[PDB]
Amino acid sequence: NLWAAQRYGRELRRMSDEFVDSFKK
Amino acid sequence: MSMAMSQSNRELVVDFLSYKLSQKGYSWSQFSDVEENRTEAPEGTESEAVKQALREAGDEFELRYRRAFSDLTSQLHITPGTAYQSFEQVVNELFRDGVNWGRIVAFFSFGGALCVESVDKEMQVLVSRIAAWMATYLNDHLEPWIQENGGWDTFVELYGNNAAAESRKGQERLE
Repeated sequence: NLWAAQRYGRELRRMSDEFVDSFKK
Repeated sequence: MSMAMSQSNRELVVDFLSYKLSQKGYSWSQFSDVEENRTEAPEGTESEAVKQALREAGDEFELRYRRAFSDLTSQLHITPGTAYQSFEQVVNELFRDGVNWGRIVAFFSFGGALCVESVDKEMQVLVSRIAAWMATYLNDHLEPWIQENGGWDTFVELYGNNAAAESRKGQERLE
């Protein structure tokens, strides 16, 4: 069983999308 | 030698990791061998600026939602030999479809908080093991894109103090 890792990364992914926006381009 | 680039990321991951232990008052020099500042340099201080760069941006993430940066060992099973299962997973959904300097910085801090969490439970074997995983991930996975994007050096320029600055200026709010 592994609740974190899987979801853990997913949640971190979202923040990532928003994390960048101005720096790029 | 392209893979050699890891030389900068290795200390990057070992440095960042230690930067995290500092907050929790953890002797990062009691797990690996963090001698001190100044770690090789045949040109100037690329890796140096590269380290700080990740530190700044990494702070923006943690400051955004420290929640994710909470007790991770309580959620999943973190033990010598099983930690691999987690990493492989987290790393999967983390860099599945997309990497960019953004996910990179967050990736470093990721293992950071995860490390202090393990060591806290009398489990340091995962510490160093994780540090290497974070770095090799580049030499093994996050590699063709690193260069294509413009090399680790490019990252420094893109997300440099100038970048993380603007974002913090238009996100932190301040008020």
